[PDB]
Amino acid sequence: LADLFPGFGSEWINTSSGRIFARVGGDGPPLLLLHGFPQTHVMWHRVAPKLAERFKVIVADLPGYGWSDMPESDEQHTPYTKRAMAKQLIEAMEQLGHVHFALAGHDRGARVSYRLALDSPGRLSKLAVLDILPTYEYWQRMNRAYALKIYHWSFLAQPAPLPENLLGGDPDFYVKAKLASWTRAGDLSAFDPRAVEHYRIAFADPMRRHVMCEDYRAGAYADFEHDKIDVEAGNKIPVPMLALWGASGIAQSAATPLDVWRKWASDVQGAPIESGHFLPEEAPDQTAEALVRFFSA
Amino acid sequence: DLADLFPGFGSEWINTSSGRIFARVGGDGPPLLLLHGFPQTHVMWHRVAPKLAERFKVIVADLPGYGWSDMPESDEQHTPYTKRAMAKQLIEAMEQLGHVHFALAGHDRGARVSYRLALDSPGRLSKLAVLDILPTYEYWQRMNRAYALKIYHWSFLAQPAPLPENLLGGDPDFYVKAKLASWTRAGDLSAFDPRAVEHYRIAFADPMRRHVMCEDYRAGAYADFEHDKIDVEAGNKIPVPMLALWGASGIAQSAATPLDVWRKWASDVQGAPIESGHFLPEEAPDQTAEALVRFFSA
Ligand SMILES: [Ca+2]
Repeated sequence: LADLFPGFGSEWINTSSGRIFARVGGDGPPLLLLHGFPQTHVMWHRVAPKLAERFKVIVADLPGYGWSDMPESDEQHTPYTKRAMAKQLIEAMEQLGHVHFALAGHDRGARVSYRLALDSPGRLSKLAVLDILPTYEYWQRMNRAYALKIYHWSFLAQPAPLPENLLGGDPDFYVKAKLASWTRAGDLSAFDPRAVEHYRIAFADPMRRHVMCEDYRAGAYADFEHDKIDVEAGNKIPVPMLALWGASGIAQSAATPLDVWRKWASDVQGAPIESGHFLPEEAPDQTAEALVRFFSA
Repeated sequence: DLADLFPGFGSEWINTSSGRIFARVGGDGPPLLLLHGFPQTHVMWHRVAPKLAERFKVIVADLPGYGWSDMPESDEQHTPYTKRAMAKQLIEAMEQLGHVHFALAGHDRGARVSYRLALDSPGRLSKLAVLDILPTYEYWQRMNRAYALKIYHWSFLAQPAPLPENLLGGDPDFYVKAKLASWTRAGDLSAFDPRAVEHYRIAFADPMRRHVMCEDYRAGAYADFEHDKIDVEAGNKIPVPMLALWGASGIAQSAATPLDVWRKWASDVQGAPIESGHFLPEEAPDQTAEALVRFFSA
């Protein structure tokens, strides 16, 4: 497995819920980058060096993902709720002395991120979310067209071991299908093959796949419930936030992303990028520049 | 190895322009076509077909592409697995038997064939029974978080090939037993005859059978939806007397009544809950049989 962050350190951050793996590089204000599904921290390998010019970049595997420990889940998928993940990552950042930091998340990590910003906004200077809407919004908009486009939201949320048993027949196919289908090009050409190897190898572990399902089960239940309470109480993210989304990505398919986020965030700017879902690998320069600009403000 | 679950029924291979329909046929009297759904075969009727054969010529057919029926080759629009095309094929199959006016009961996918047949060709039907469904249009219009989770397979199996095919191949035995068990009231396989499960298991073991089922669900997401949509917008209603049976623990039920939904689609519809999960004819064979013979004799 290639090192795609030459010059970055490697940290195993112990937390009460298990170790967080993270590549660490650069200097300046702390910036935490959170990947999503079905990826690992290495998805930032094209934009993290550019950010590392200006920030201490911390590129963490989510709890349960990549090389991070996998907290044992429970009946309510608690450790893989974005609330628990946010808590664990806050803990991890505290081990490094970062009690106030900037945060950019993509996909699942973007969901940890806005949930972190709702639960503990004092921890965040600025927040960027990449190609998501709040979990609540996906579910609330889940009509026929959207059920087809993000079927995996309901499929992977099916009770164990149904998704796990189907994914275990040919894990490589599924991780590759999900990577391909949500690029602008519809293939694996936007990805560095050494990165795909990271994704493929992470997905080959049956425990890692279970965790991903647990994350999706949390996404269907507790994460939705947590979001529901906030949107029905009018709790908005008070942290300055950037919402970046792909013109060909998931977030824009069932809503205008900046309109949705303005319901969720008191101070949100948005920009589309010509890209599928995987902004940091499909459009690395345009993404890194959007992030450098936002976080330098 | 595969039990004969219809003692006294013969076996017909009915030729159509689109391939052979397999059927068990038994009884005498007015013709009654029984249509199974997913992921079963005609043998799902094995507990109620003998009851019905008392008063009817009961034709228990595998849907096109299911069980032992031939699998017409699909196309880009999944046309042979649209309910319209399946209904046309079964209308032709019934014509081969000299049945141009018949009673029809369908469950699950077969119930979708059945109301689409009733919409397209109402003159072919004396009466229609649909077990544990709402029209495809209604499932998709009610698509929300809760329903998306419960009938996830409607969007999963409609994914472009070969995505569901490949995943189904990951553990087909588990998948078919899971689908069977998860939609029963008990939550396990105890309601099913083990010889029936082996039929469903063995049908599900063929990758081409599984592909056809995905084509069926792809049609269910696209063409089938569009065909239903047209009838909704045109105010077309099913004019055949209709019986809607649903499981109290079934898919069709939710918060609003299935019968209230079917009244938007049919002019003359009666409806009963049956203490059952999805698989009324196996979980509740006597109550299902009784409701069907009483409705179909009129
Ligand atoms: Ca297995």
